[PDB]
Parts: sequence; C-alpha cells; structure tokens
Amino acid sequence: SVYTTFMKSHRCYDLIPTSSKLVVFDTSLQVKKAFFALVTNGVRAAPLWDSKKQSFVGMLTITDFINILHRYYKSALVQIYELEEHKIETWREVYLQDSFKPLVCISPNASLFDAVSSLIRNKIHRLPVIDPESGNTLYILTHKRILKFLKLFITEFPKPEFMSKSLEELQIGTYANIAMVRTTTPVYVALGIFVQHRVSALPVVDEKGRVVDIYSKFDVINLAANLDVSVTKALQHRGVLKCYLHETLEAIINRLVEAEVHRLVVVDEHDVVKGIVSLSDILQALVLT
Amino acid sequence: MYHQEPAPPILPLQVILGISHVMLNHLYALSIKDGVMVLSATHRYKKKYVTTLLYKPI
Amino acid sequence: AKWHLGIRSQSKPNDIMLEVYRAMKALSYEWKIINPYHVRVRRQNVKTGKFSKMSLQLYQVDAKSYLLDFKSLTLQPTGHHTMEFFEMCAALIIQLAR
Ligand SMILES: Nc1ncnc2c1ncn2[C@@H]1O[C@H](COP(=O)(O)OP(=O)(O)OP(=O)(O)O)[C@@H](O)[C@H]1O
Ligand SMILES: Nc1ncnc2c1ncn2[C@@H]1O[C@H](COP(=O)(O)OP(=O)(O)OP(=O)(O)O)[C@@H](O)[C@H]1O
Repeated sequence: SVYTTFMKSHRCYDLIPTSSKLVVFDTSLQVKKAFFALVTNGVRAAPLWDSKKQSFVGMLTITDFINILHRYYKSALVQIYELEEHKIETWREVYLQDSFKPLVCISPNASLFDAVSSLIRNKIHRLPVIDPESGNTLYILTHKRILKFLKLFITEFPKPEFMSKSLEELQIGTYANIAMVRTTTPVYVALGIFVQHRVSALPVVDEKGRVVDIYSKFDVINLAANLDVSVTKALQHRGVLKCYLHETLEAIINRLVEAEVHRLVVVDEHDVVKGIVSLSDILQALVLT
Repeated sequence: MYHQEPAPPILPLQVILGISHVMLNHLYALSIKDGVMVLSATHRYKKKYVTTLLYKPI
Repeated sequence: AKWHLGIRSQSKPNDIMLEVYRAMKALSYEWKIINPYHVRVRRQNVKTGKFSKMSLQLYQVDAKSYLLDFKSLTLQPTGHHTMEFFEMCAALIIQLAR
C-alpha cells in the first residue's frame, strides 16, 4: 500500500528530533540506584554501556526489574528486594542475558519499515538508533514514536479505503485469551502472569467482567518500595482507555496518538472487555501488511 | 598526540540547569554523590543534537 | 540541575599541568603539548586498536580558582566515540581526584 511504501522510504534519522536527551547507564551500576535514575530523569528505560565488553549490551527496562523481583519472590526473599545492591551487570549475567538476548539496534539510515519489523520480530518495545560510523546511540525508537510520526503524514494526505472500515471489519487487535485480573486479585498474582505471559498491562475487571481499571508492570515494581495484597488496594499508590469494534481504524489511531496511551481496551456495549488494541497492532497492520 | 613528556586563558557557561548555553562537545558533570559519577555532553549527528548522560560508579 | 563544566582545582597551573601529565602517563596516554594551557591527548584502545582523542584546556575562573576543560575530537560498531570520551575523561578525573 501507501503507508508501507512511506515507511520503506524514510530513514530512522527522520524522526529523531533536533534536540534530544539520552541517558545511559554503565552496567556496573546498582540496579537499585539505576531505578532512581530512571525516575529522577523521568524515563522508563535506559541503554546499557558495558565498559569491559566495550559496548552497548542492551536495555534496562521495567521487565528486567520484574524478572528480578520475581526471583526474590520465588525465594521467599521478597522482603529483601527493596534493600539489595547487586549490580545490573550481575543480574543480567545471572540470566546470561547478553549472550541469550543480545542487543537489537538499528542504523540512522535504515527504513522506518525496517524498524517496525525489527521491534515486532524481536518482540521488544525499545530500539536504539546507533550511528555505525561513530558507534553512538543517537536515539531510541518506540512504536509510539514511530506511529506518531506516521500519523502526521496520515492526516496531511488522502486516506485509503480501509482507513474507514472498523476494528471489527479489519480484525485488528487481540481478542482471544485476554490476560486480566480481578478487583480482588493479589498483586503477587499479577506478577506471576506478567512474568509468564509477556504482556505489558492487565485490565482490572469486576464480577460481570466490565473493565474498571488496568494494572501495569510498573505498578508492581512501584509498590515494592508485602505482595499478598488486593490489586485494588495497591492502586492506591498512584490511564484506562476504551474503544468499540464499531469504531473506524482512523478514529482509533487518532485517539491512541492524541491520547498518549499505549493501547485501547476494546469493550462491548456494557463495558465487558472483548479485547485489546495496541500500538504494535496498529503499526503491524498499517505497515507490515 | 605522539609524545609522553611534560596566564591561563580566562573563562567567561560554567554551570547549567540553547546550544552554542551549552558548548557543543564539552564535558559537563554533576557533583559526585553516593559513589556515582554523572557525565554529560552534547554532540551533533548531521542536523541533530543529542545530549548524552552516562551514569557511572566509582 | 547543578551541572558543572569540566573540573575545578585551586592548585597552581604549572602544578596542575604536571599533575595531568603524570595522570596521563599513569593512565598511559600520550599527548602533544600545544602550549602550557592546552594539550591534545590520545589513548590507544586495546580491544579495538583505534585511538580516542581529546583536548585539555586550562582556564582561570577567578584569581585563586581554576577550571580544567575537556573537549571531544575525531550490527553494532566496535568503537563508541561518545562513550570512549566519557571513559577517558572519567579515568583522568579519578586519577587526579586521588
Ligand atoms: N533493543 C533491545 N535489545 C535487546 N533487548 C532488549 C531491547 N529492548 C528491550 N530489550 C529487553 O526486552 C525485555 C522486554 O523489554 P521491553 O522494552 O520489550 O518491554 P518492557 O519491559 O515493557 O519495557 P518498555 O517500558 O520499554 O515496554 C527486557 O528484558 C529488555 O531488557
Ligand atoms: N492483557 C493482555 N492480554 C492479552 N493480550 C494482550 C494484552 N495486552 C496486550 N496484548 C496483545 O499483546 C501484544 C503486545 O501488546 P503490548 O501492549 O505489550 O505491546 P505493544 O502494544 O506492541 O507495545 P506498546 O505497549 O509499547 O505499544 C499486542 O498484540 C496486544 O494486542
């Protein structure tokens, strides 16, 4: 199509802004200390510089803190998670992370298309743009960044036919086996499922099955600073956005982009969740298709 | 730099909170607190400017 | 918020200078003096082979206070200029620090 062709014809360079900040951690940093630096700097992840390997080895993301919190839990040492001071290096090594899931990165010169496949194929959410000449991570590419850029084009240019069809027509998003919790569900349970399923967020639903909120991986680690608690109880320590299958692709995209969220919970007439539409979903359908 | 053998110009930039104000390519840093050093520095790739921070331990 | 440029020493410039030449020789850098308030310093990179380079410029900020300044020069790449910079500056400062 047209969107696919756009993406095969634009360089990642193109959506790097004119000014940009990039926070990097040396993997010899203390996980704990890093966590604060993420927070103080108001970022959700960071590139990892490994001084000994002389290289960028990967990302420090919220899942990694989750994987570690879990280990403590599996060990009945959850009480300690808050207090520990092992290095990022150490824990990544525990998991043989550098050897097993090595850094995925891209050139400023690669296509935006390429970056979209990249993130999806490798099932990752962050993608370092690294200048092959200098070896410098220029900037990190997210689905939201990629989509937002594409949306500018979308609006300043005639839409295709299908941009008017509906989620239901299009069959875009996830509608089978939605991982959700219940108002009552024990935070520790969410942990379990976050680790096991590799989804980012969980819809919190009532008995009837209507979405009342959403629990994220962040929420979990944020807390750990008891775990048998009610998901609902935990939430008192702090966005849910809905959409329907009757709604047009175009209408969805606008909301996802304008709204700033990372996905929509699809919902029938009585708010009974029916599925989820995410950024990968959108960006896979426009672009990889 | 090839050898290993041995009125300081006045300085007007000194501490910060636009780019020339920061001086492109010059090392900046924070008060080293709690055994961790933070370096910063802004560089150009073609038309773009990335200001990189490195969080490093001692 | 409190971002300081370079590093601030109060020792005497010639002294300062020597301290750096000493550090560098310890850190095993080679330099080219451009003058008693500027040196071009370089560091071989053993894993890589390639070199990293940077500029030292001494300033006066007060009358009893000085300022030493660091400036950079020129499938993952082996070689990461910005990181190798930071590392070169760090090693020195640490060496100097004590
Ligand atoms: N470019 C990359 N190369 C290699 N591994 C990566 C990369 N980006 C993320 N990871 C790893 O993938 C796992 C999932 O992180 P990812 O960013 O995909 O989801 P997340 O934990 O929800 O983070 P985010 O807030 O970015 O979504 C983590 O273990 C992370 O370290
Ligand atoms: N709670 C959930 N249960 C089941 N599937 C989900 C859930 N949340 C998302 N998904 C589906 O899993 C895939 C990954 O969704 P997720 O939101 O983690 O990734 P993404 O949207 O591509 O990343 P980002 O959130 O950064 O856009 C998507 O195809 C989505 O439809």
